[PDB]
Amino acid sequence: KTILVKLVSQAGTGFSFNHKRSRLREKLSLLHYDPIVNKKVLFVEQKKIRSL
Amino acid sequence: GTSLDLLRSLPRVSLANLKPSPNSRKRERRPRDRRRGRKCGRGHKGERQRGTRPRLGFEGGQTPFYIRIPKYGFNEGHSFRHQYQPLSLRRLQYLIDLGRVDPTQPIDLTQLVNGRGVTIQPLKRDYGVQLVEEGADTFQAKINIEVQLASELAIAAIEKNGGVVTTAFYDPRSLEILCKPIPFFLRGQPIPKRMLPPESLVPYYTDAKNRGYLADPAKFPEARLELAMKFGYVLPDITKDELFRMLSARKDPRQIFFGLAPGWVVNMADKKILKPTDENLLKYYSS
Amino acid sequence: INLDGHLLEPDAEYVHWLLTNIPSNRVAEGQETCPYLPPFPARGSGFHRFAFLLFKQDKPINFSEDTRPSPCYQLAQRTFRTFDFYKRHQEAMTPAGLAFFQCRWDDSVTHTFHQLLDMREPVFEFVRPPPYHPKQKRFPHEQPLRYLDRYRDSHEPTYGIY
Amino acid sequence: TFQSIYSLDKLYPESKGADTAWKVPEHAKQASSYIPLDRLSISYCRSVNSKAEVRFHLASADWIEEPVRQKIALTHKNKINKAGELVLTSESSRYQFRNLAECLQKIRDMIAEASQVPKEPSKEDARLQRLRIEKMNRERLRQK
Amino acid sequence: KENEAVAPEFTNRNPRNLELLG
Amino acid sequence: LTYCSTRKGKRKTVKSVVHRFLRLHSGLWLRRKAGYKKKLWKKSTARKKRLREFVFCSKTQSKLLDKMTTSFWKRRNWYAGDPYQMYHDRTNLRV
RNA sequence: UCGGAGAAAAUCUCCGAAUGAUUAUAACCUAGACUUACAAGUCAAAGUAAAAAUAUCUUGACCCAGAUA
Ligand SMILES: [Mg+2]
Ligand SMILES: [Mg+2]
Ligand SMILES: [Mg+2]
Ligand SMILES: [Mg+2]
Repeated sequence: KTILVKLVSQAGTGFSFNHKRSRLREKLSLLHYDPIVNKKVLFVEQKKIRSL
Repeated sequence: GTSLDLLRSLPRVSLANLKPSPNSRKRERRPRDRRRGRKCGRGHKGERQRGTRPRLGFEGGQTPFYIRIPKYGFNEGHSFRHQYQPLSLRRLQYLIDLGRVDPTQPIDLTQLVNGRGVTIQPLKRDYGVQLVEEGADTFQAKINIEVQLASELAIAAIEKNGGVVTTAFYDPRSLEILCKPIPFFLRGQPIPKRMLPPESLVPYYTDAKNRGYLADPAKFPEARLELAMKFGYVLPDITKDELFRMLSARKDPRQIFFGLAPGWVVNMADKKILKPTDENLLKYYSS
Repeated sequence: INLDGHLLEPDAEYVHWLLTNIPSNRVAEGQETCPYLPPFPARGSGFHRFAFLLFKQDKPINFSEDTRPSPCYQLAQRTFRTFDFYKRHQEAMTPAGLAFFQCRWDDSVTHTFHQLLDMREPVFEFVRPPPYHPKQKRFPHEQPLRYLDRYRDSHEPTYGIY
Repeated sequence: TFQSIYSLDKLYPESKGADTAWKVPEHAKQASSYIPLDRLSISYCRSVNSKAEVRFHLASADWIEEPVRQKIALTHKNKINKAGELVLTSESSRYQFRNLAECLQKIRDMIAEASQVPKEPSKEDARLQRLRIEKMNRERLRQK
Repeated sequence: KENEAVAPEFTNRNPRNLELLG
Repeated sequence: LTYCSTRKGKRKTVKSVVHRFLRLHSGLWLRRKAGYKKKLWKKSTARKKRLREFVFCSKTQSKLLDKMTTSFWKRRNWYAGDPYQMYHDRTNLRV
């Protein structure tokens, strides 16, 4: 029904956090706080972790 | 005293008159009388009464407390971590005051241990002494000391008075010989060499700011001056000092004892020091 | 009057200057019982409120007990409390005017404390009570490692007998 | 004296002198803004932390250059005693060695910040806004 | 000097004191 | 627990305690929180913060762990640069 | 096993959850507390940092295996 994905920061850091999306909805992307950069940056989905 | 006068009057002390100090011994209770007999303190019949209650930590069949907690590396490598006994300038001053550490000659870990000032335990991973700043404000002695670790403020206290502090590394085998030299001379073996620090500790002992024994001597005067300015004291020129030779005395980085070279044998019974002559054995030790 | 001041005494109020027997609008004709002192609010003591009060003078009364030695730079003497003063002359004194300002500390205050008051200037700071901590326990069950820091006094290591 | 391949002489051939480490650096009391310890008077009051007080006369002191002295007096007037001496203290440790260290260090910072012009005003802190806003109201009312 | 006498604790009575301080 | 060993005749440490808890010389024990690495995606941010912390043990739990370990684990260890150097003693404790 | 409603808290009368979609993406740190055998579970001032405050509505330990950096 839904899946657990790994949004990865596009700021060049390796920071990533897991989110949920609907199998039907398009690939996700969000603005989120990167502690290493201390700024808001785009996080784009790269890999699936599990189907929840 | 008046107590001894009482003995004069009283009858002779003898094996028939002995008595222990009052309350020195408790009385043990056998399970014989009605009070302590019968069920004998164990309760009514059951597992705990027959003596077969489960092991310590068992909680009746739920995952015990000491098993449901995540395993975490608090104690990883504990047996391999290095331990440095702490010596405070209060203890150092107190030892000097009562004559237990002579300041005239250089102070090394042998002298500190020899004066019962510190207790070293190589078996429990002691690798030397670290100087502790505590007591610096009241420290007013001029001494030459070698300690495996030292602190910035601890160094300042020693140098401000005009003393010398250097940091030297002793390997696990060398330290045991250093701490108890005589229980070694009695074996009958030649004095071993002192091994160099491990790669991790090399930077610490090759740095002037830490007064490393392998550090560049030319770089010390700059380090001594910067410390003096920071702590608001005037660096004293120790070359003019009468006992400069004693203050500057330092053993070779491959030497354990001041006047004993590696490879010699100490015949304590005959008050002699056998020394080798072979070339390969002399090259081994002089390396 | 400064209302709030008198470093030593809490319930007091210095008189910066009191003109007496002021005849009519004109003020140069008043008897200068007290010369003019510049405002001297101590540093870090907040906003001191100063007020200018005028009494209706019925009959000429000599305020000899209120006259002050001019110049008066012995601040201690400036101690004063209106109620007692008004009570003395309440028969012939009835207030009719008000004007009050509040002032902070300033560099001129340092000049007043030194040049003429001739004393070291006091400095005050706003101090809060220490935070509340429940009584320390031998076993702080389920409490984080920060627990031990809350009850320590010195931030530096000690070594005791070592 | 026994020597080995790892003796300091062999490891560091250039500095083979016996007294190389135990000499005192030549000069160096002029460069790096050396503070003359003798001029300052240092008193230790045991407030537990041992408070340290470094007091010197700003204007009379000659080691500080005159242009700096004027800037320091204006910027740090609050620390100047009635006698004209600059009184700075610290009570942040149980060791007077450390306490004096910040006292001496604070002097060095003062000279530098007074020696180096602080062109940047930086952002306006809320306290500065409160001071500015209340100050502006004074002018409007003062316009009489 | 009697002038130098200062109470250890100040007692600023101005009701708007703390509010103005913020 | 082994109270008297066949070879040495001593008690034995339970190496499950040694791998889970840290003992401060004063007598306290530190532990982690069970589940702090599990299913973090469905845990609230506040919940995760609570899990990451190092926590103390109760009096009875400490009494049990003292029984399960030997004296060697209760000695005073002088590690250079220890990050628990200041937590091995109690200060201002009247109780 | 846990949650919602009645009896009204001891056994009885009923519904649901092993999520779901929405989304502003919701940080770090730290007083004092709730709950609780243990274990797990709640709320949160102050400070700092991002932005220009906000996540809204209705759950399984340890060990052991993995994945990427
Ligand atoms: Mg018996
Ligand atoms: Mg020991
Ligand atoms: Mg609990
Ligand atoms: Mg807040």
